[PDB]
Amino acid sequence: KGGAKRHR
Amino acid sequence: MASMSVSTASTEMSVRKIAAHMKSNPNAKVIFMVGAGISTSCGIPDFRSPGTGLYHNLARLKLPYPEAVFDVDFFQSDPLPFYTLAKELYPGNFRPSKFHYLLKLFQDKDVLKRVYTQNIDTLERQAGVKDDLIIEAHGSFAHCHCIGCGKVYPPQVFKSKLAEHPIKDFVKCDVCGELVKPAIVFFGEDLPDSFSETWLNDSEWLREKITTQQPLVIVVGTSLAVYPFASLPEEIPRKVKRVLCNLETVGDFKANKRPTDLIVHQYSDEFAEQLVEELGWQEDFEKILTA
Ligand SMILES: NC(=O)c1ccc[n+]([C@@H]2CC(COP(=O)(O)OP(=O)(O)OC[C@H]3O[C@@H](n4cnc5c(N)ncnc54)[C@H](O)[C@@H]3O)[C@@H](O)[C@H]2O)c1
Ligand SMILES: [Cl-]
Ligand SMILES: [Zn+2]
Repeated sequence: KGGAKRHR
Repeated sequence: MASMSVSTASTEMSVRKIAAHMKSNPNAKVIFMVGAGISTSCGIPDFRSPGTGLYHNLARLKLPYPEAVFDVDFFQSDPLPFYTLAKELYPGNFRPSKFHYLLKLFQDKDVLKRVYTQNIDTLERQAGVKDDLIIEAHGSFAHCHCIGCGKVYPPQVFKSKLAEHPIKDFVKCDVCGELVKPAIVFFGEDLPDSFSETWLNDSEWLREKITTQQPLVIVVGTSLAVYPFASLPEEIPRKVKRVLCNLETVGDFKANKRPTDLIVHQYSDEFAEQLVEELGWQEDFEKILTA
């Protein structure tokens, strides 16, 4: 689903 | 509400191409992907910017760095910074921009397929955009939930605490006792299921249009530095025209430019003004603004 909210 | 161009250069010609694409494809719809840039004209204070009352209040409260206000671990250790930010940014404290109303206009003209937003101000919804056409990728204050057991809470309980002086005795779950917080996606948390599910459907929608009219995806006011939202642009079909209205070329538009990519360095409100003019909907637009 894209993973957790982050800057990476 | 008044706007002006970012530089001496005119963007009217580039904007005109967009209007031309729509004129040629009268039965096509547009998908918008937007960020904080479209709400700057609304006066929403940037928590990351010094010189903003919010930034300094958070600093005074010992917040280690801006984004710690959207960190679950920090929140659990000290919820005051987040409550303080909530008090200042709570929906209803601001009014939609000219660009937000442009979305409403497109909806009225039935040319709006969807608007994916990273903003938590919910100004798209406040402006009248229908729930079915909005994807609030980073959540909103419309719902509250216990970070421990997930019990649902009406948003009013949390909101009522924001009007107290000082803000204390934060909302705790009456089942497991953990902190209750607005359904805002914090860094480190997954986005709501509706995000990926809807993009899955709109992705198929985009591709099947390439083989019929020709859709259009417009990215506006985002630095495309926050994932997974930032992954959307690159996932747009190669054959679907991408438009970027941002003060700077960013993300995939910078890393992997496409021949048909149309970059428009312009303020979102000025962009909206110029697009309505080229589309010939000044009359209807003026009506919405005066509504
Ligand atoms: N209204 C809000 O919900 C809000 C407000 C402030 C910060 N944020 C943070 C922003 C954020 C997502 O990054 P994002 O959307 O990319 O923010 P961003 O602040 O990183 O970037 C906004 C981008 O838009 C550009 N920009 C600023 N004003 C305008 C304008 N008038 N017209 C056109 N372009 C403009 C600018 O070049 C910048 O790249 C999250 O991590 C939030 O926590 C959200
Ligand atoms: Cl492809
Ligand atoms: Zn609970």
